[PDB]
Amino acid sequence: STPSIVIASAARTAVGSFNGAFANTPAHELGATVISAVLERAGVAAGEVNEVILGQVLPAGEGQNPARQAAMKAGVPQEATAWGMNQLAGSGLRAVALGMQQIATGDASIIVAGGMESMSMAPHCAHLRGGVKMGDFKMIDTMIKDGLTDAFYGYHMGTTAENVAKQWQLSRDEQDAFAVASQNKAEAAQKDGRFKDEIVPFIVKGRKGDITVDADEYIRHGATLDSMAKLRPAFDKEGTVTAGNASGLNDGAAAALLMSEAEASRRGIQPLGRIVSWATVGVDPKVMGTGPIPASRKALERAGWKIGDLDLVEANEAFAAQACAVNKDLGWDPSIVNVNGGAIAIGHPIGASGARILNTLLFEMKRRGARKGLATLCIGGGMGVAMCIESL
Amino acid sequence: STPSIVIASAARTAVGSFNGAFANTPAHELGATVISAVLERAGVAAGEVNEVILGQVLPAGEGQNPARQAAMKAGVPQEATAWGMNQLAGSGLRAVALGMQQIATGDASIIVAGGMESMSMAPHCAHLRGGVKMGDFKMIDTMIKDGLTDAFYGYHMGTTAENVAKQWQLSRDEQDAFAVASQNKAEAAQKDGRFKDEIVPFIVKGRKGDITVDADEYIRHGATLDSMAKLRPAFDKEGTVTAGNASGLNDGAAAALLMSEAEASRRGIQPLGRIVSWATVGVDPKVMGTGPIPASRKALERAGWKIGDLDLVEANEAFAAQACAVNKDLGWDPSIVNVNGGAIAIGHPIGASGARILNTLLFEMKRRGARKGLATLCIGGGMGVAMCIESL
Amino acid sequence: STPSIVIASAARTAVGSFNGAFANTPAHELGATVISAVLERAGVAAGEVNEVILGQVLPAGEGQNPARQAAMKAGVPQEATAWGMNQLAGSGLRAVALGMQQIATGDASIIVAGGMESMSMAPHCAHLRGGVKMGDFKMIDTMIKDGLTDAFYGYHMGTTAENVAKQWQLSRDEQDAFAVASQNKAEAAQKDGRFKDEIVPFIVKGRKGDITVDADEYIRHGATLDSMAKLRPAFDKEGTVTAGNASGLNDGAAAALLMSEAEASRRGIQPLGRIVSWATVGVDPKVMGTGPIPASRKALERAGWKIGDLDLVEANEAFAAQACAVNKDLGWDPSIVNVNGGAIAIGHPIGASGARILNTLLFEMKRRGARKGLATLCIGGGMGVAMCIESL
Amino acid sequence: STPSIVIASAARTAVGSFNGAFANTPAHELGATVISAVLERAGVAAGEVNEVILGQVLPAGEGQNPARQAAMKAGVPQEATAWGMNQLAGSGLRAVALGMQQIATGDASIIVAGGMESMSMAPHCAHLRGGVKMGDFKMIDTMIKDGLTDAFYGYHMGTTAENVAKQWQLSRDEQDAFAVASQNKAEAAQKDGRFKDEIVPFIVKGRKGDITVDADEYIRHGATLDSMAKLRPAFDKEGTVTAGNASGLNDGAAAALLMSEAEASRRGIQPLGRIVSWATVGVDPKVMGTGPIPASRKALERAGWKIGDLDLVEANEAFAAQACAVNKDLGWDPSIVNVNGGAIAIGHPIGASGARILNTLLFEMKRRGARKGLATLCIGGGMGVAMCIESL
Repeated sequence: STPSIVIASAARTAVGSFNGAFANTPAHELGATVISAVLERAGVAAGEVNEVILGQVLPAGEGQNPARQAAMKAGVPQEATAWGMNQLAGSGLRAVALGMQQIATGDASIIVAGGMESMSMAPHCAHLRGGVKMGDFKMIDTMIKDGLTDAFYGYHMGTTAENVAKQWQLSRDEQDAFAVASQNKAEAAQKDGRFKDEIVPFIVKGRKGDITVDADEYIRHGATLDSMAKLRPAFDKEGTVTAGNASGLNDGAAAALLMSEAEASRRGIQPLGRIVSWATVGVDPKVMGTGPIPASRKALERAGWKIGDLDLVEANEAFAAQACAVNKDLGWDPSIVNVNGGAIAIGHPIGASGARILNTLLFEMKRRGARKGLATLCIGGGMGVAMCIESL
Repeated sequence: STPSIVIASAARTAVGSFNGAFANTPAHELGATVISAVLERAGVAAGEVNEVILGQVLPAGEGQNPARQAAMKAGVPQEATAWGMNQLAGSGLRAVALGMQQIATGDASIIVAGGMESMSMAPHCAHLRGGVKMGDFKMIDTMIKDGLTDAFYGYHMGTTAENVAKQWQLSRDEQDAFAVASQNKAEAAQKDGRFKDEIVPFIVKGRKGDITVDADEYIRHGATLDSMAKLRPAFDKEGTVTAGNASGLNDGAAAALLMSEAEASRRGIQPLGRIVSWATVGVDPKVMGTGPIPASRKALERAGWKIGDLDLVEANEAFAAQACAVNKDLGWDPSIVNVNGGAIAIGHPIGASGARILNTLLFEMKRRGARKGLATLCIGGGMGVAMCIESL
Repeated sequence: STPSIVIASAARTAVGSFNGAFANTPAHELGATVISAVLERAGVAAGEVNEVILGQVLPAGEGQNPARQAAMKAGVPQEATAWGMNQLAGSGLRAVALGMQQIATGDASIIVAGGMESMSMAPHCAHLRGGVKMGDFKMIDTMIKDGLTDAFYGYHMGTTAENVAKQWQLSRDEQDAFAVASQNKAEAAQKDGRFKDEIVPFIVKGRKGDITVDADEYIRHGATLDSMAKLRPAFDKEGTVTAGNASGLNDGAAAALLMSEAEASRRGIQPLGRIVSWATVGVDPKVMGTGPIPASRKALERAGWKIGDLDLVEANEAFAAQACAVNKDLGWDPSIVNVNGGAIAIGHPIGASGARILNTLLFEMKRRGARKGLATLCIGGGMGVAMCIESL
Repeated sequence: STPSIVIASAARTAVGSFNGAFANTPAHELGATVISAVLERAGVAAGEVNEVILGQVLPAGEGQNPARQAAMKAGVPQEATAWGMNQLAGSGLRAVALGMQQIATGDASIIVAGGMESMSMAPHCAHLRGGVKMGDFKMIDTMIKDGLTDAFYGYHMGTTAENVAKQWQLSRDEQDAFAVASQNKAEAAQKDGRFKDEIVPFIVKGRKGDITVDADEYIRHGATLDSMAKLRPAFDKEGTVTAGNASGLNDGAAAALLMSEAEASRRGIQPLGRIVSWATVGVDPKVMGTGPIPASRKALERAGWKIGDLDLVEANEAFAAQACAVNKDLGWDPSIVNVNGGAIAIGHPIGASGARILNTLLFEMKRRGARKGLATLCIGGGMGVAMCIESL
């Protein structure tokens, strides 16, 4: 009689480009559309929700507890609760596991969990309370400081990617091929309509017109190898990691509605999947992109699955270098990984990404009739997170 | 059979005044000292820790995931994990409940949970990406915007307190009396040595000398009713809420180390208590200070306890108005509530407070041999969280 | 033996739109281009310049005495001197008068004088030395604060324009019909090449391509009365002044090479004119747009001239309201006023505008063979300035 | 015959220390007390003033034309005119020459001229119209950027003083000797009452106290060669210039009232002095402190004087190295130079400094009965200004 929790429904916004479609859209407005969507898609009313849990790395200047803001905007009643959390890129996936645990421990029946992020709306800051008697001082980009810079070594996440490139002897040609493939896979899936089911359209309100956004705008159409080859290294001058083989700076939100297996049955819901297991593990910050290796092995151990039992995998592509290292070590068939493309093409709204790649996994598992899936991401500061999903 | 999680050990720093002892100390440095302390106090080595979970409302400018920063500084190995979370004032207590759930679901054996906050070090900010083509703009105090302003009604938490004062007909004289009592209780507890056990001293590293902080600096000695009566209302010009009958802006951290009851017995630890129940519930943001009412009632229901069964209560004092409302409604003997004073005297380091009052409750239950306790806080945006503890 | 000073040569950059052509070009660079221009137009070498005087209203963040930076870039030797001044919109024509005085008093042989302005490059500022212990503070737009806001009445210069409109009972249709006439006059002069002689090209240095600017970008092509009548009142919500019948925010520079009449004759220079008189006078800041009325009448009195003796006038069109009032009062033939259009069309780079209109007058006076001319402008704070010029 | 222009009256505020006495006083409020005081000391009515001309280097944020703001607050009517100018530390003296020229050309009868400066009220700024798309940026100290950094070689003025000390072979013992002796002369003069006449008290409007300032606060009492010699270099790590032998950051205003000699005779005003000549010359920027050398020679040649003729001199001490070198090259008796101390002691309110020293020169010339005086300053960017005075 071990607790069994299902994902009844899921949805994500399109991922916007940096200072692009969602340039002036607070993360909680994206989150509120995603909440509304999961509820509609499951046939569950906002009144029934007990808690909303949203990963978010960059909430500065957005006001008190943006998760509660997103819940309230979506009509979740004042009697429910809401909170935010931060395990960097792991957050939007880890929030799902956190939601599962509220149900498993008997503290809630119905949870909406995911993540949301507006990198565009992240402010610049400075600690000014003591005062600057005289001289210049720095206004810090909170996106770079709080999101992308390692706190122990003082360098960008891209440098950890270089470290991984060096350790696994990953050529600039291998990384570029990977990146072009991600773009081409993503472009094909977009064109074929494979992101329609997962995406809920977002209405960006405007004085001189509302704009509906329902397409992933960061995916480059007709990306060429030559384009990638011409780029300068972004983080080391004799490096291999570029703006082209790294993911970008992006905005979006994504979520899942969770409840027990027996609850879904009473309601007659056909869930998108059952949460079979999850794990999170640390690694050295210097090679943080390696996190998915110990996390995915641990999740699989917990599920009682072999790597070869998986039918589909979403492994987040923060950088080609790390995505390549993860596939090499794990040895899973690359043909079942990121089948509709990855973050290099789609983008990386940090605190939402974990939920974004769960959406992609779940709606692809449904479409192809895949029985077993895994979602995993690397995490700045040296962690990984993984979740195993089975179809009902 | 139902998991049973204990609190093996706890510690807090002293609570620093705004721009006082800890004016330039990042929250994660406070956190690291508390993690070190819980480990030392339980006889558990840092290598044994699976995860650190730290509430924190105001991390802007602090760099990537200050929870991980705190853990690493404390010697928790890279293979462990760490994350932060934000349910505002509820955070440092909610983190404990969340850590108890990691154990209950079999994902972890040993958790360090609590919170940390440096309101002093919170920066000013502005979104500057799209530019400011023309016209003035605000550099926003993130402490006020993200910590203390209601996101729905646009006013400060102190206005919610006013809303509560009016609905419950709480006079200025009653609120001031409650405030002077909190000061006087805290001063007496301090002088008698009652905060020694819970406090771990913090070494503020300087250049012209190191300074050890082990006393709660915000407590006013010899606080007079006359000094309370002379202050002007701080949020409504015909109001009743003042700087004197509200808590303050403060820095500190606090934590507990958690493990199963069976694991404590194996190690021969005498735990500070067993987590018997917890709960979180929403209320209207306009009267957010009333959150402890439904949360405490729900926590008690889940424990199987009557209000009368409690021997000791820590009910956080964000404002005299709400504290007095909570006490009236619940009807618990005020002589068992906040016996060593509350936050009006001690301070309100937002994301650490829930774990700070847990520390106070635990060490006082131990001191006086009390069997059943309850800790509870109000939460901006209209929530409450409560936890029930029993002696072992 | 009265001194007699001539404008040997003159030149201006073209006028840039707010954040357009010259969006990132420092004032002194524009200034340097115009200094080189007047030197080379006169056939005078920069080593022969004694002193450069540049009006400039918004110099903040451009570093030490930008008049010295424009001089020194332009190849004026270190042994010369250089300074800036601020009589607001008066500055650029006042600087010409001040140079005339250096020559009349025996202190200099040869002056370059004019003004420069980059309203684009004006920063935002805040006083921050005390430092801000808590609370939002304002980042002040120095363009609006130091350029456009009355320091006595607190409101914009366009509010002083409403005051003049109401006094003189200037309707919305009379203001719009003057606005459209100014745009049409200017697109005609532009199309006919009448701005070629006065405009010196400016090269905007770039990474992906140098850009040559030699045409006024703020002039609207095909300006209709209907487009003008669609606009909303910009300053008073049931007012008459709009974005269409006021000038805008602009960048540019303008100067003149000044020397004694006898010096020009030595050097074979055929001067654009002789400065016959000038005057500056004050009025009420509330109706500063009336400024040109006493200053133009004082200048004419000093020249021993009657208003009917003028063949050409340049009267700056800060607002259609004040420009209509000045014309109405003085009663000069509107067919000789701003014949190539005015500032509503050309733009209003404040501290340069007085040298800008001086350029347009001198060159058209050469073109049609006019003998007698007058330039005048209003001045925030309640002043006017005027100059009379005669052809040689 | 030649126009003879006299200084009817002069007044100055005491000099304030950075963030001290006048820490939150706008410059124009200081300017207005000196304008009102020049009128009172002369017995001339404010209505009879044609124009106010004020030097000011650092007006960012202060509002439209602070010279006008000064003039209107002083009770000069709206009919008159006002403007500011910037030759950096030459401005306060240059504004006097400019007022002199207004009268010599016949465009005005009565002028108030000087300089004003609030270095304390000078803001931080950044250009943010285009926005900052990503990355950290600098908020610039306008006091440093616009007041004290060379636009050409990018270093502090205290490095151009280091350059004069390597060229003139000036030791660190020679510069300490000049700075002790300056404080001694200044402190002895202050307690002597020799500054009383020239100073006009300023009322700093508080809220819990009006405070009257009539003493130069920056002057240190009992200044020895030891605390001079115990400071480390300020601009070069192996350098000679220190906080002790540089002047400082300061606030203040100063002005003189100008009219013709014949007009002073009509008004029964016994003038402080007649202006006989002035001059401004440029020098290599790298060694700007040499300005006062060519500028005083020229002023002296225009007057038809020999250097031996001077019975008193004010040579501004911006630095000890620049001042010792001007005393070296010109060869005038050091006993008559800065006899009541100088700016190392007194302070250096940039745009007001030239008017400041003109005040001390004039009031001391009257006391001691000296006929021929000279005032001069070095200017950033490489200039000197100087004016020759003769008491009648």
